[PDB]
Amino acid sequence: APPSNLMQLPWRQGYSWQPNGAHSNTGSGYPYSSFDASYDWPRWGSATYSVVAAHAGTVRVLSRCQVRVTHPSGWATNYYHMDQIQVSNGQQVSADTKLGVYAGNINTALCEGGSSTGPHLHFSLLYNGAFVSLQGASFGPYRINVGTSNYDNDCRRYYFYNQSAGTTHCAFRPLYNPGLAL
Ligand SMILES: [Zn+2]
Repeated sequence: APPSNLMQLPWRQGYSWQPNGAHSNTGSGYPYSSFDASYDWPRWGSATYSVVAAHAGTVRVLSRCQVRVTHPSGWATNYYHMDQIQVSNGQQVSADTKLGVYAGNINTALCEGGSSTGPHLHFSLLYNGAFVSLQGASFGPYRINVGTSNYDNDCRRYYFYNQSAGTTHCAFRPLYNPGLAL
């Protein structure tokens, strides 16, 4: 369970994207390590927006469309469906360092295989190199509760709970990113 002050949401501070339900990296199995996010969830060929590091750590550019940020704690975040990568192998970064954009074309979006409904960021939580459950993890003030099936987005089961305001935040609503929590 990552320190509640370690991570922010993987887009620019002061801006709001729409997340979808928690799922496994593959979208099928267990654990529910990932969630997707897109400003507007549009068609291909649409405008796309900036993905930033959720935390401090080391960059690995695995391919033109995939990036990992690895903290000395072991805690790590994965970023897939990337494009226009503007960081390098071995580059140390902080939360809110622009890594690039999410892809606006399916070709780049799936450089390492898979499927996709349209432009979005697939964003995963790791520890010591393995995917781990998003259950109870904090991203800024938000604590995430994981739903009952892959991509479950029922706001009763899947939600971002703001621990500073007492507010519950649903899938497919704008989620404001205030930055790292204290
Ligand atoms: Zn995904």
